[PDB]
Amino acid sequence: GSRKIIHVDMDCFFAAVEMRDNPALRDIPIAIGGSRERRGVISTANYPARKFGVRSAMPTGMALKLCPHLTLLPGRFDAYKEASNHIREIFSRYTSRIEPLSLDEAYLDVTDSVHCHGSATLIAQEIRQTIFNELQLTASAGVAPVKFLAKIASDMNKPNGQFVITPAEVPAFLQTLPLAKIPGVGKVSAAKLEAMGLRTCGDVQKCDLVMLLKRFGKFGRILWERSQGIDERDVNSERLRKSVGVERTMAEDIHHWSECEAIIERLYPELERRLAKVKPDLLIARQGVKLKFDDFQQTTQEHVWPRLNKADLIATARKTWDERRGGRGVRLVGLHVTLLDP
DNA sequence: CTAGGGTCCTAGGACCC
DNA sequence: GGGTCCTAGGACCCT
Ligand SMILES: [Mg+2]
Ligand SMILES: [Mg+2]
Repeated sequence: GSRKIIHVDMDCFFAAVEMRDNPALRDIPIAIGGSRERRGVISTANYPARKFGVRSAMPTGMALKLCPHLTLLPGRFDAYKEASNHIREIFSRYTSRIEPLSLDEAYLDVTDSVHCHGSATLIAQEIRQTIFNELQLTASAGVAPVKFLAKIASDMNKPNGQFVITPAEVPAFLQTLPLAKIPGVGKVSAAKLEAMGLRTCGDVQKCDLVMLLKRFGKFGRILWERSQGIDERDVNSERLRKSVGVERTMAEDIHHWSECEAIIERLYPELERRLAKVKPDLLIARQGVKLKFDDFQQTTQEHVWPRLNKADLIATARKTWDERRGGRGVRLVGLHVTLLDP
């Protein structure tokens, strides 16, 4: 009863699209991200820029210190969405059991496939080749018996490669696997785990489940399971979007309500247009606002509300401004809706 | 020197039974 | 005294 899970993941996705569409960018360091003047971060970078230490989520001023010749690009999201749609259609030639996790990646359950004589290894290779042949972009892939190991595997032979983990290979693989490599174990958790002497799955294997449950709740059960290669999460092709948000960080902090209100007047038409794409009648479950202050504390206030409404978002932002700001400057203003359930 | 798009989990009081 | 809803916050994910 062992499943075959593929995780397909595009290489340097945004940057690879830009180099395909402008070959001049192929061999110089580039990154998609907000400018230093816009107080931006790097969304991603190509390998020439990564060589300097440029990484996703790096503050753009830091990227430019490591890599002074970095070429900064704004991003063409319709181009990325187009490539995303194309690779998802390519996935569908092989199975309907597709769970996209973001624009550039997806799980595939090919357990019941008899493409490529049932070889998940050859299916992954054929998908990667097809993506290259039809989009001129490269992808990497991971093959394993459960989701999380497949996702880990797709990172290990990047770029333009793949890695297969068989059931026989799972124990040796897990023994020295850093906990931080597990999707969902981030910096904070890995630092907590590190401070109690838990660095790898092999370390967690020597732990009591009951202790982990006390110390971490349901996360502790996940940690205990994953550290044993256990991951029964099914590939789910039926997930739906639950929220829509529009937010912007300004280049300078704001200190006046008039400025906040003026920002909202610019955010609102964009929120309306994006909601209308998925809900033409604008009917929603909740709407609300977000402020981020100059000390990086952020607050949200959202409430049951039946239909996108600009004046109520302004009014709510006014309360948040007056009630929770405490005189600090504001670097970000955001609008948000929660979508109706079905 | 710190984005913007999101998902999920937690947790207290409200409300219900 | 248990479920669920309302709400806020925060870790984490992707590029
Ligand atoms: Mg990728
Ligand atoms: Mg990805």
